[PDB]
Amino acid sequence: RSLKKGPFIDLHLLKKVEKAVESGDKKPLRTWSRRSTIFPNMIGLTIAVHNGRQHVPVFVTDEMVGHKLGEFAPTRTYR
Amino acid sequence: VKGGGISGQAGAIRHGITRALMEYDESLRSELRKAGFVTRDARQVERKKVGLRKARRRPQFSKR
Amino acid sequence: AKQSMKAREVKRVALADKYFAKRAELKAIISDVNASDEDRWNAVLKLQTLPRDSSPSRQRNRCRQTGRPHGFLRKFGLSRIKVREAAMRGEIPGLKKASW
Amino acid sequence: RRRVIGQRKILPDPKFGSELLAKFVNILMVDGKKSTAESIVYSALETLAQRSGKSELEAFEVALENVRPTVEVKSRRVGGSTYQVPVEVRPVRRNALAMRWIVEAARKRGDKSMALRLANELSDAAENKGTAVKKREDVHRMAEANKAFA
Amino acid sequence: GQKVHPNGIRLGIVKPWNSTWFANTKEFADNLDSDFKVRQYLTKELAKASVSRIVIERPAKSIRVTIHTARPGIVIGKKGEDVEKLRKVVADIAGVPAQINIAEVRKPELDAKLVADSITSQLERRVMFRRAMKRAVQNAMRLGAKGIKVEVSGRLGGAEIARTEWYREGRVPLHTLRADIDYNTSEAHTTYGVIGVKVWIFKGEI
Amino acid sequence: RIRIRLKAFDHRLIDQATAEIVETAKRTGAQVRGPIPLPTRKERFTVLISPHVNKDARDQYEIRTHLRLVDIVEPTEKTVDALMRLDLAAGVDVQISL
RNA sequence: ACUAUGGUUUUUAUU
RNA sequence: GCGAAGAACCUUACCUGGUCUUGACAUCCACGGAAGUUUUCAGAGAUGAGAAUGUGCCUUCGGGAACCGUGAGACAGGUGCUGCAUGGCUGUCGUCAGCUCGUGUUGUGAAAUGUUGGGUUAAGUCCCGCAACGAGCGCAACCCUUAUCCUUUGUUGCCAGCGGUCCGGCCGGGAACUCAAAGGAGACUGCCAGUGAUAAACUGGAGGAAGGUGGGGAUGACGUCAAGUCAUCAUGGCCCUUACGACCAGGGCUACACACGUGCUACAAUGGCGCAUACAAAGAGAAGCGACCUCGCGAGAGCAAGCGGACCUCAUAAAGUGCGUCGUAGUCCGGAUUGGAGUCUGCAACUCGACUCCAUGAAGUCGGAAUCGCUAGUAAUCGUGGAUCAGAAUGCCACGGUG
Repeated sequence: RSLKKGPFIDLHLLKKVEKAVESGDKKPLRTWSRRSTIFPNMIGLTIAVHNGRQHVPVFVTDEMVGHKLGEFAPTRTYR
Repeated sequence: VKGGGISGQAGAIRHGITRALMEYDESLRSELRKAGFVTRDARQVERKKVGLRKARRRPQFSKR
Repeated sequence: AKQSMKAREVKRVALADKYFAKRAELKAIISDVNASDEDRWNAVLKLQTLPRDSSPSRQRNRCRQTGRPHGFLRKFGLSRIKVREAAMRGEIPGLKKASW
Repeated sequence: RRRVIGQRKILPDPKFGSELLAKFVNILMVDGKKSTAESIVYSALETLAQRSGKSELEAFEVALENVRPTVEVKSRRVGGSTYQVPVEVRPVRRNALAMRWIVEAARKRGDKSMALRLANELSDAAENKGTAVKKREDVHRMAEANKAFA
Repeated sequence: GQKVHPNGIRLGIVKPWNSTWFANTKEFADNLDSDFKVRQYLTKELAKASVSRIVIERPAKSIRVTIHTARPGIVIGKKGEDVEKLRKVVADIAGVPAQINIAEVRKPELDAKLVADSITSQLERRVMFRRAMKRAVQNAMRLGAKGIKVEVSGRLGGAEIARTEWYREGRVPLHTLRADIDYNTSEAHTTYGVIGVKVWIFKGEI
Repeated sequence: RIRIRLKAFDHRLIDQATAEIVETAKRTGAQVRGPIPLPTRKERFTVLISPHVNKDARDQYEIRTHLRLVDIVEPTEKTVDALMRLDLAAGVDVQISL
C-alpha cells in the first residue's frame, strides 16, 4: 500500500555491500540520503546516517528491512 | 416589478403608487404631502472607510 | 534576495520548453484507470522521468525591479511598495491615485 | 455630556396590532431570523389551558398588568466613595423588563419543546411563583433596607 | 511632517500619462518593463543634449518615442540623419522596431528640468549659494508664469544644518488641485555634497 | 458587416477617439447608428501601502477598461476604408472584427 | 485613609 | 492575525559532507566549436568523458563576428556593520486653528500690543469695539463624487408603444419604470418665523430628491516624536572579495522535560436531518472555467458543448417557509483519537502533503472570582466569490440575504 504501485528507488547504496562486508575494523559505510529503502540482502551491516549535525551508527535488522533508512535513525536534538 | 428583494420592491412600489394616486383626485394632493409619501426617502451609501472590517470594527484595534 | 534566484528560474523556464510547454496535457495518452494492465505508451514516461532541474514547482514571481519574492502584484510585475511611486511619477498607463 | 438622542418605538405585530407582542418577539429573536419567534409565542392556547391559564384575556396580560417593576440594584458613587444604591427603572422599559426574565427562564431550561417551555413559563407566572416575580421582589426587599441615596 | 508628490496628486485632473500605450492583462507586465528601460536608456544617451521630458507610444507592433530638447540640431545631428543609432538599441530592449520624433522647447529657462540644470550650472560655477535662485526666478518670470518656487538644501551657513532657502514670489501654490503646475526634482552633486534642488512653476489654473 | 474594438483606460480618451472615427465615417458618407457605450469592466485591490510594517496603512486602488464596437450594419466598402488607417488619440488600441 | 524607586548631553550669527 | 499571505527538493537568512569561484551579472583579449538537439557510462549528485545531429550570420572570397565552453587583466557581489550622515520612501501631535510681520504706540530694555475683550463658529470663522490700523501663510472659497428630474443614443441585457406570434424578446423593431451611457439643472443661510447689541450667528419651517463643517474622497503653516527603514534601493564610511561567494546529496526554520494570550466550534430540540418551497449580488475563467453524458457510495477520472463578458462554465444561493421524526440519555447530538480500503499532484508524499468511504467513536450540563467589546441597518446570523496557489491555511480583500 505504498505511494504508487511502482516504488521510487536508486541502487547507488546497494552497489557498495559486497565491499562493505570486508571493511575490517574501519569506521562504517556513510550515507546522506535518508528517503532510501533498505532491501533484505542489506541485513547484518553497520551504516552511518546523518542525525542533522553529525553521523551516527545503525545496524541493519529484520525490523529495518523493507522500510526506509531514515525511519530507524534520530532527526532532532535535546536527546 | 423586476429586480431587487421583496422589501426593496416595496420601496419602489410605495412611491410608484403615489405618483398615480396624487392624480386620482385633487383632494389627495395635499394629504399625501401632509403624510410625507410624495418624495424619495433620504437613504443612500453609507459605504465603509478604507479599511474597516465590515461597515465598522477597525479590525483588531480596541487601542487605548 | 541573492541574484541567482531569478537568473536560474529563466534557465528552468527555457528547459520546461521541451518537457511541459504545450506538453502538460501529454499524460492524457498514458493515464488510465486499468488499461487491461497492458504496456504500450512508455515512450512518453522515458522522457517525463528524465528531467530533474525542470518541474511544475520551484518558481517565485518576484518584482521586475527588485529580487524580493513577497509583496508582488502579478499583472504589473511590480510591488505594493513600488506602484504608488510609479502612479505618482507617471510611469504606468491606466493607474492613478485620488480624484477619481 | 451632550446628546439628547432620537429614539424608536417599533412596528406593531402584523396579526394582532400589538406593539407589546412586537417587543416580546424582538427579545425572543435569536440569530436574526425573526419569523421563527412568531411560531414560538402566542402560537397555541391549548398548552396554557393544559396548566394554570384561565381564559384568553390572560393569555399574555400575565406578563404585563400582573407585575410592576420599580428599581434595579448595583453600586453608585456619592462624593469621594462608592455605595450600593437602588436606581429608578425607566418608564418605557417598565413594561418590557419582565419579558427578558420570562424568555431567559424558558430559553435556559432543559425540557425540549421551546413553544411548550414558554407556555409553561407563562403558566408559572399566572400562579405568581418563583421565576420573574421573585426577581422583582428580591430588589424591592433590598431597597426597603437601602434608602439614604438615590 | 506630512507631504505628497505634487504632480502625482494632481494627475487625476484630466492629464494624460507620459507612458501612453495599451497592453493585454498578461503582456502588460512585460510592456511596462520595456517602457521603463527605454525611458532610462534614452535619457542617458542624451544626457548632454539639453533634454527636458519624454513620451512613449505604441504603433502596430512598433514603439514610438518623442523627446523634448532645447538643442534639436545636435540630437538630429550630422546632415540631419544621425538618429539611426539612437533608435537602434531602444528597439533591442523593447523587442519591436522603434520610431523617432524630436520636439523643440521654445521657452527653455521656464522648463522645470532645464531651469534645474541652469541653477546646477551656476552652483557648479561658484555663485553665492543662498542667493543663486534669484537669477533663475528673474529669467523665468521674464518668459511667463504667475508664480515660482525653487528650493536649495546644503551649504547655507554659518552652521551646516537642515536649512532650506527659496524666497517668495506669486503663488507656489502648496495646494489647488487644478493648479496645472510644472514640477521637477534634481541633485547638483557640486560643493563636495549632493546639493538637493526642487522646483515648482505656476502658470494659472487649468 | 464590420465592428471595430476601440479600447482605452480613460472615459474621455474614448469619447475624443469616438469624435474622430464617427466624424470620419459621417464625412466619408457611411450609413451609421448611435454607437453603444458597453458596461465598464474593472480591476481593484486593497493592500498594505507603507514601506515597512505599520499595519494601519491599508489602502484601496482601482483601474477601468473601456470598450466600444462602433458597428457598421451596411455592406458598403468605400465609406469605411477611411477608418482602417486613421490615427486616434494616444494610448487607445484598435482591432477589426465581424 | 493616596505610592518611596527611571541618572545624563543638544540648534540657526551671516550678506 | 503585523511584515514573514503560503517552509516536502525548493523558496531561505544556516549546519554535515562534497565541489567550483572574473564568480548569478558586463566588455576588452585568447582558443576549439554555429546556436541548439540526443544517446552510452562513472559518481550521493553537482559534474566529467565518448559518439552522433545541424552548419545559422558576414564573406574585397582574404577568412571573420555574435554566441557556447573556458583562462587572463580592468572588474563583479554582500539578510556583511549603520536611519543622531544624507537622499528616497512612509507615519503622528494634525484639516488641528494654529503662526507672525509692517507702520503707529508703549517699556531703560529683552520685549509687549494687535492676536486680549463681547456675541459666536466647522475654524485667529464672522460681526462688534478699544492704542491700534492694516497684510500674509494654514483656513474659507474653488476641486473629485452622491440622492432627483428633464433630454438623447442603444447591443445576444430590457418589451413599454407598434407588427409577426416554433408561440419563445424568439424575430421585425424601439429607448418606455428599468439597465448600460452622456448632457443640463440643483443649495445660497438664500427664503420665512423665533432668538440675539433688528450686529455677527443659531434651531426649526417652506420649497425640493435633499442641506445648514449635507455624506464620502482629498491638500498639511511655524512647531513635534533625533518618529519608522539599510531585511526593498541610491550613496559615503568600516569590513570581506577562493570569502560571509553558492550549486549538489542530507537537511534546518511546525524546536522543548517549561509559563501565558487571542480566536473558533459544541453542550443541542427557537436543535439535528430529509423531502417539498422562494429571492440573489458581486467575482473569476482559452494547453483556461469546464456544461449534458458515463464509471464508483465517493475523493476523482473519462466523453464532449458553451464563453472572453448581459444568449456559458465554476453554480438547484443558504439561513429561512412547510411537514414528519428523535426527546437529558452525559444522546442518531457534538468532537479528539484510531484500524482497513481508496482518490490526487509531484525527483520526492519517511522526518514531511491534501481529499473520500466503511470500522471505532473519549470529552462536552452553555461555564466561578475576574476581564473584554458593541449605540441602528450598529450588534448578531447564513450564504457567494477571489488573490497567494504544482498539490497543500481556519488566515486575508471583496459581494449579497435575515436583522
